Amino acid sequence: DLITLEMVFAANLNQDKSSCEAILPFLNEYAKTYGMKEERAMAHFLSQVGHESNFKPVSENLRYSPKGMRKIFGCKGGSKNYDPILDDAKEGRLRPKLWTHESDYAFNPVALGNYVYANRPGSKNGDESSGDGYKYRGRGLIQITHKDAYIKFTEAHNAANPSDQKDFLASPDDILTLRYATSSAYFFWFIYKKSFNLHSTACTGTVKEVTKIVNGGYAGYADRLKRFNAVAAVIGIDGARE
Repeated sequence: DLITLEMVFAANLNQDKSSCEAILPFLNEYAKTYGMKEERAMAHFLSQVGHESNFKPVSENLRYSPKGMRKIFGCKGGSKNYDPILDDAKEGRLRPKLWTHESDYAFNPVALGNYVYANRPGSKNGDESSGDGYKYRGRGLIQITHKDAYIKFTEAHNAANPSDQKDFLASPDDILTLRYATSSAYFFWFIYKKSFNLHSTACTGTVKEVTKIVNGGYAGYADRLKRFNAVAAVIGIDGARE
């Protein structure tokens, strides 16, 4: 194989061996069909996937308390503008129904997701009554979210795996299976972020630079680097100081 159990276990910080064993065949199947051949890129991929997911598929949790949903989804400019003391937005309520229609959205993942992800720019989600917001919530290993990602994953997975045609608009929960969570990770890597040259950057770049593309930021940077070096060691590749 291109990916051994020891690489996956190392990317998983030597935890949950059986989760690593369960996902190993899909990891190898889709590295072949999507074209993961380069070893330094693979070490970045395993370390980024391991940090995001620990190789277990995850679905976004949209069950929030009243204050919790206001903090994360209610304020213009995001949570940085939540005033905990006032339970209010510092620079304007972006989603005012989280205040006036509190009981409709708190602890109601379907209603909340349909409201807070409605009409998101670039996302192809329709309005609150379309059901797009909850339906295309985050799923996978590196989570993909919103209608646009599920369109693009459908086309990308079918292009790379023509003998296993799927429709993740019709069946979005399949991304919670190990098989299509793994396919979606490779789609993220090679297709979804192609315009940022994620794969190229992993080939000759830095953990920090890979992290910037994957995360849109530097969240969990130190842990992603720790995982990469552990993978580099098992492979025989130079580690990374950055």
